[PDB]
Amino acid sequence: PSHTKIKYRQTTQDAPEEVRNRDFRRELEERERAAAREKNRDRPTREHTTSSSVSKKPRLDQIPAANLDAWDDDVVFKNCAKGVDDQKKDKRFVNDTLRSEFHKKFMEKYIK
Amino acid sequence: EVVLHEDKKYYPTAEEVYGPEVETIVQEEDTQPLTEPIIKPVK
Amino acid sequence: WKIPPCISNWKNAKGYTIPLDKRLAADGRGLQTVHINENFAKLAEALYI
Amino acid sequence: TMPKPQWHPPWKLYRVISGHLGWVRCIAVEPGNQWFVTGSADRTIKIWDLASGKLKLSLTGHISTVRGVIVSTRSPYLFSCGEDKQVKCWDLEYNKVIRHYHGHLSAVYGLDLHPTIDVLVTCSRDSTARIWDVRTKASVHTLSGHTNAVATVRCQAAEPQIITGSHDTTIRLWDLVAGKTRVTLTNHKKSVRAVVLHPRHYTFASGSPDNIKQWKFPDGSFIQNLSGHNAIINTLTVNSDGVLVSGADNGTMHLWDWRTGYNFQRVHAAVQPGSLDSESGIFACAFDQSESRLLTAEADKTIKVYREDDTATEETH
Amino acid sequence: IKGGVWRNTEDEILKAAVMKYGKNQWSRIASLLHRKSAKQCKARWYEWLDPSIKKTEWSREEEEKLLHLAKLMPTQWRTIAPIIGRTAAQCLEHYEFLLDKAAQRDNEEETTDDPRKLKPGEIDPNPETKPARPDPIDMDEDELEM
Amino acid sequence: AKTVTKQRVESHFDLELRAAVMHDILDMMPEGIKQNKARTILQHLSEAWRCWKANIPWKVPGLPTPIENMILRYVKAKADWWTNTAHYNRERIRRGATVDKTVCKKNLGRLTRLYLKAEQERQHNYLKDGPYITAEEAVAVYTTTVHWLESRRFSPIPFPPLSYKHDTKLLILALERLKEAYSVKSRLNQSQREELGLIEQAYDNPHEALSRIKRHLLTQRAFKEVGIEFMDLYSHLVPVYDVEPLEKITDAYLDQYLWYEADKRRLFPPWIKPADTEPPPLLVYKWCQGINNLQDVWETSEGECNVMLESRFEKMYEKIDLTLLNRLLRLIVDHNIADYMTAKNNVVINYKDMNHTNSYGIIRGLQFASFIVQYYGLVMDLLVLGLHRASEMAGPPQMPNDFLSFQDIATEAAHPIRLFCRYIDRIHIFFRFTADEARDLIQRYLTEHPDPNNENIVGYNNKKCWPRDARMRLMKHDVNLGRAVFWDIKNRLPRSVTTVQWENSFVSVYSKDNPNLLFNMCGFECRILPKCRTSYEEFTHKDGVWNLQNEVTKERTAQCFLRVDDESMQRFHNRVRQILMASGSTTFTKIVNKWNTALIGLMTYFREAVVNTQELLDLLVKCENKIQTRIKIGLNSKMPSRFPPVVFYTPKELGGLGMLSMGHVLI
Amino acid sequence: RVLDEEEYIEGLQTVIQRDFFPDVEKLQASLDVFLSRYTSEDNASFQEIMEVAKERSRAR
Amino acid sequence: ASQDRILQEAQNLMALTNVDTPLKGG
RNA sequence: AUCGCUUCUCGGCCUUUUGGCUAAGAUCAAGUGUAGUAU
Repeated sequence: PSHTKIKYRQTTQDAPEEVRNRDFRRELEERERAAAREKNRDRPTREHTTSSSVSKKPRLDQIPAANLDAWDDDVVFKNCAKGVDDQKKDKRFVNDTLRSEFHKKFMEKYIK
Repeated sequence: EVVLHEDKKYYPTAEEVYGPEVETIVQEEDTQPLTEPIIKPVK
Repeated sequence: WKIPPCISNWKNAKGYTIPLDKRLAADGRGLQTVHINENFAKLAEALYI
Repeated sequence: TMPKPQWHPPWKLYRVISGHLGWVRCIAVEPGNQWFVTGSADRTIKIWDLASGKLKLSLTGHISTVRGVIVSTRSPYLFSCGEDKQVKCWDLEYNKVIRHYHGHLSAVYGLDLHPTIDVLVTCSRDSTARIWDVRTKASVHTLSGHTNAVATVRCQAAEPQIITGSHDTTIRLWDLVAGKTRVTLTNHKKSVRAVVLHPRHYTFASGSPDNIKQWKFPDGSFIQNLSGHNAIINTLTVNSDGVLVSGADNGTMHLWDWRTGYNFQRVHAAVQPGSLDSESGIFACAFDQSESRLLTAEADKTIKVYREDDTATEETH
Repeated sequence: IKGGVWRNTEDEILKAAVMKYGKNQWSRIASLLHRKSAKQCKARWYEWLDPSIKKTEWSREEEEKLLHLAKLMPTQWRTIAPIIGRTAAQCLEHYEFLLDKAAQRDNEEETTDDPRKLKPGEIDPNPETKPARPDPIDMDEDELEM
Repeated sequence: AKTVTKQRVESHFDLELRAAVMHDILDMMPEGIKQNKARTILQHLSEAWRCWKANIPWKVPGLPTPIENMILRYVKAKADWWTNTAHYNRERIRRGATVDKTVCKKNLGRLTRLYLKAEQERQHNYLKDGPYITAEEAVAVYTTTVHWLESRRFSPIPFPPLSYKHDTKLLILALERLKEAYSVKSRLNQSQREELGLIEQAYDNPHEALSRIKRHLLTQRAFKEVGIEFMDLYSHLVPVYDVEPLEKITDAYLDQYLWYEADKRRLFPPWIKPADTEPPPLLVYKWCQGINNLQDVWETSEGECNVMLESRFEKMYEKIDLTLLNRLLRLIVDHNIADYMTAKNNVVINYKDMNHTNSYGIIRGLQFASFIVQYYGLVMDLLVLGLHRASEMAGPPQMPNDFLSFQDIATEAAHPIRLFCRYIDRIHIFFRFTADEARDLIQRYLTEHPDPNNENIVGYNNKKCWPRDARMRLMKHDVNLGRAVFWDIKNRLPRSVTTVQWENSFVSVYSKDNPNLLFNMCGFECRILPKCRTSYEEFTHKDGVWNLQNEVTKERTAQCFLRVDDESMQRFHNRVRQILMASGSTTFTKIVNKWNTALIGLMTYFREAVVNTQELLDLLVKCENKIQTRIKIGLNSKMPSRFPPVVFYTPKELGGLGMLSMGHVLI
Repeated sequence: RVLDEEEYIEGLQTVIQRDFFPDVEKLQASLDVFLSRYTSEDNASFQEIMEVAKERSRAR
Repeated sequence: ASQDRILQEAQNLMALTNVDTPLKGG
């Protein structure tokens, strides 16, 4: 004998009486509209916040800059790694368990 | 034209096959922890 | 929709003798034909001189 | 054409969700239309947000493939069944399994909740269907009489309260009070894997690889033969507007008018990039409560979400 | 001795044992042939008794492709042997053969130097690449029981 | 209705797979088909699975495509289940979860198949794509080595003469380090008994074997297949290779010959550091006092920086192009040796059903592989250092310098790189930058990689082993400098040859804002603090710190604080976990000998580094209590305590177990 | 451009002297561009045989 | 004669394999 | 030309036949002497 009492959904727990009064088309569309807008809107806010920090840097650096007192040429190879931007491999999902990005990192870690 | 085996590309990008009008979403990680429930109890 | 019969490269649970022509006919590993990229000949004639 | 079909807008893919590591075998929509469960052969149950598509929560407890998942409409419970032989109740207030319903001899292929009497019914490959009381976890009845694997079960309050199709090509209509077969319908030549009840009209449809047939309750009177989708069909779902969706194991998906049987659209979606051209396949599809999104659970480990082309009509005939 | 030179008697049992057991059961074949291990029995098949070996004479287009690939990937015979379709032993030997003819006829008499590069009185490191002794008239107790 | 608890899992799943396929083949057949051949289709599935594990291409000549498409689906389905269970079990084994010897054996057996499948792909791609090292970069690499060796006036290692009287001595050393593999046990298989037979003959008649070895070098170019298998260390897997005895005996002599002659020639400059005269902890000592003897090294008055870079040549062994390697080896040795050495790497690797030709890299298990790695490493050291600076570190051929010295103080100042060594692949570099040089080097980096966002401070590797006041401060100047040094070094090396990665390297900056520089040389790690800086006292509290003098004046100028590396701690813990497995463990004295041997392997290597690493002392107490409980269970006892300590620690001559103690237990 | 093997080696020879060993001329008394444009006649012949070899396997 | 290209190719290979290393005078 | 009996060859049935899985499940080796059983 265990859990001898059926928990029933309360009013605030998506009760069927509220579901009976549905306009789900409007509510779903509103939610999708809001979520799409906000998720995109997140990106300029970051830049907006970074703009404050970017502006703070000249002021900060001026205090050391204020006058408070009052060899590579002999390497045979150049620019071998110029333009390797790592940002594109980790965003690709591949539905193949052997060529998956997870599996490549897995083998590098566990077999030395 | 030189490609390394560790950099070789085997398959198209997801946006290229479905085309621009189709959204693509990939989700490896849960946005909320197991302690934080779905149907919130009446506090 | 006839099905060619399975003849493994391994198990033979009832100990039967199977003729070699059935046992060896792994055609799928023969057709591949290894090939060499020409760029070796650039390398191998660079170092040699 | 003798009847004139009602025009229905064609559907179009707009969202390919991805993130499972095995075949997605089940899908179900929550009654308040906020989220939807999937269960997969990666042995997990993932709560996905229906609007944003964000992965809400991943659940873990199964030992093998998850075959059926259903959200309870009256109680805050999430019943799930698998090839584990295990049928579990996930109390969503805690995200923990509280009661798991042993008793089946082999794999559990599907499950459905009776809408008014809070009773769990499950299909099994062992040619039996068991009826479970939620509260007491006790076997009420063992519906035996199929000779082969029972594939799909649906429940309704009106008689006949339980409908099962199976792999023996027969469909049995059961009396819930007695536990004995009322009608045995043999008209399919091949395995019935899907049965769906229409929400308003007192009629149901059944799918097998030969043909999809629409049948009339209570005695199972033959109505119409809906031919044209000749593949192994896995699921059937119907919108209250009379849109019938047939998704097949070869990944072809046809959109059908319930009243006339007119095939107004065929949809052959494309595979996730790394996947293999024979992997394309549909195991589950379900409408949301709004009846304006179609959530299909695919065999290339994806969830494809479709909505309706809002444009004026040219396509009609 | 375990291993050694290959006779004709062992080769007929070796063919017949691949019929029973296949090309992935070498310790079941080597339990049927004493004084030979499974590692040796595997090597003997793959380098002189697989009928896919083109045991015929080298043509002109084979030699032309050999000489290129010998220049192209120095000393890496095993990388060359599936491309020209011959055993690497045969591949190396024939390359050594071709070099010997050209240099000798252009500069030298019949031998001139080292009449015994041959190795008498010691084991060969790889007699799987060598043809088979015939079967002696008086087969002993070991061979007849085998 | 009995459950699928644990042992039932795999047999249950393989039933459900085949039961599902049964349903599909009934439905897919046209309704007039002969109601048979269902069992035939299933046997093709079982064959396709076996071909997938063995990496053989499965193909049936006449199979109809509705069946073939079904089987190709379900094999992939089973593969996705099979692979993910290998991932899941390995992530349990590493963290030390509940495991048994069966699942450890099985999971190793899966991982080694998964490795080989990736490895066969990689070798095949090389022939199809063509050699990743360009025909212009290769010539550059080769020409560099030529001018270097000419400058040293290197005399090539000849083919070993017939009358070369040292040969018998070298043979004996070769055989002895072969026989040491068989000290473990008397239980031998056929191939091992054959090896001891060949060894005994070589002792009994040396002039036989020496003629046979020399005949191999002159003539043998096609070698037999080598086995592969993996040593399981839990945290990672290490390849082990099995070479046929007759080849192995020749290779062992050749390895002994080459190292003797190269030493005599003075091939390797002194920065190639696993050296005959120096244990690894002595290396770290000479490194620390090597830093402190540099001129002006702690001054920050103008704004000088010191930068210390640790890195690895990431995939050094795995990339080595044999066609290039053959020509490089020919600059050192007689060509007959060079041909042998090259050819010996081009061998069929074999593990059960799986075979492929190795052709793009060296085999680490060959007896002379340690020679090749250091010579190839020497080729790449010249790339990083450049010809000019490398000649100053090694000094004139008449009179070469030792490890960390130069001819003049004036020659130290001529270049930023003041100290260099390479361990095997691990690189250590110490830079001294003046005020202006540090600014200009930052600017170039930012010109390629501008960061207005201040992302540079985010992904910067720092060591948590030390307090917040001890680890590196992420000052914007120091962070920008640290990255920019690594960027410059990484550019020197062609990606086709080798590469360096930020995720595994480490950089530390001594600066006006950071007083400590950290590094992690061998198995243990340390930080140097000069006494004119934040310490301001000649402390002497721990014995776990080195006071180190300036060699000129004999004044102490800095302190070096030792700690054990986090990795080295994990290595020891897994060794204790390994001891607690097996069934011979019931024999009490067989455990305590393994515990003692492990404990002295830690302590006598790290010495005073242990006591300062309070995290590791707690692990020692834990490990000791566990093994003592294992003895107790061998006498039942269970939970009731008060078991006497005398039985463990009493020396073996009195009949006790002789356990070594490293905890505050009391009688 | 297919060049005769003797002619090919000659052109290659000149290039290497200029870029890597400029004192050779005194003692007696780009590379990637060249290799991209010219091939030995032997190398061309090998490519032809490899194409025919694939065809023969296909025809089988 | 050069028409027997195999004889010319074999001669070229002999010269390229057997030469002793550049660090000693050729 | 047709039917029946008896030799002689062949096609389709002959899946009527390989009744699972895991780390190809794992591992790989021999010689001499005495007592009991059978002829």
